[PDB]
Amino acid sequence: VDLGDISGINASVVNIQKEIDRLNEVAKNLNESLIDL
Amino acid sequence: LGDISGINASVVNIQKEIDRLNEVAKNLNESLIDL
Amino acid sequence: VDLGDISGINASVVNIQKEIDRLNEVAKNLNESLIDL
Amino acid sequence: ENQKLIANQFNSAIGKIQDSLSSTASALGKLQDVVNQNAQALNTLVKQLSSNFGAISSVLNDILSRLDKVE
Amino acid sequence: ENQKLIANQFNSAIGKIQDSLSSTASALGKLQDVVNQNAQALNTLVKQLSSNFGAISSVLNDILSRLDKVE
Amino acid sequence: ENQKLIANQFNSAIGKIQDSLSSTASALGKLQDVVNQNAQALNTLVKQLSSNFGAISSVLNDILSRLDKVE
Repeated sequence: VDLGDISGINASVVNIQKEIDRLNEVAKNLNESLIDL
Repeated sequence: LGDISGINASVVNIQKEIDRLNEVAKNLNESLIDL
Repeated sequence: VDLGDISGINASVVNIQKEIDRLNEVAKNLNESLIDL
Repeated sequence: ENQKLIANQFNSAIGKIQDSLSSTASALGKLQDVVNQNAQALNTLVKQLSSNFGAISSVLNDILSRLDKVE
Repeated sequence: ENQKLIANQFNSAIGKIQDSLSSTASALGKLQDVVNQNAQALNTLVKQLSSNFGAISSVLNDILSRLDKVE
Repeated sequence: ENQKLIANQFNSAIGKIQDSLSSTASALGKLQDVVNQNAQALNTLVKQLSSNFGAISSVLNDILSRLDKVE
């Protein structure tokens, strides 16, 4: 009996930490763009 | 046979964030300039 | 011997390419909203 | 004149940002829905697999016992 | 002078918002790609598992029948 | 007066956009965490399933051989 091989079934992982860090960085830097007449 | 019942897949709840996004997209009408 | 049927187990796919295209389109069009006094 | 230009450009940019925020909310909602459906799918698969492996185990123990009885 | 300040701050903010929109688009594209790959992985796993469980079932029925023939 | 209106509306809009960017970052972080946890879950399931199917295969080969010896 030779059951089918499934070890090739792989689930990728996502790394969007650069993008989240950029989003928080921009949300912090937008204070430098406020207008103070 | 090996036990696999511990294998659990979490669920995500970002409905607060989606609601905030739609709320801001609606509230940005109050920030339009009317000279 | 009858083993349980699992063929109904389906995993959906997401298609948010319209939204990503809109995001990139807006990021490109925001150049037309810059102020040139 | 320059004030009208500033106001018009600001209103245009705010409209575009509103469109982008609606698009981000839609995309995040769709991603949430699909991730949660796949989580439920993996959980149901783990449950059914636990059941089927228990059943196979019971049948295998029975067959081994009945072979022990044979020999 | 104040108009130039308003215009400069607005252009800076629009540049930062453009960066943020590009980052959100990149993140959403990566999340879409990975969620779809994992969906395909779970679907392929369900298919192969259905196959293997059918095979185990056939072998088990054969073994049970051959034990019935033995005894 | 109109400059003060422009500045106030711009500051309000920038505050709202900051809130929206923080919300998008939070949502993307949560989606990343859950997608990665489900990826690890599917990988662990594939590993354990490979193990259990190897074990079932060994037991099945043994049972078939022992039935061959019986008959």
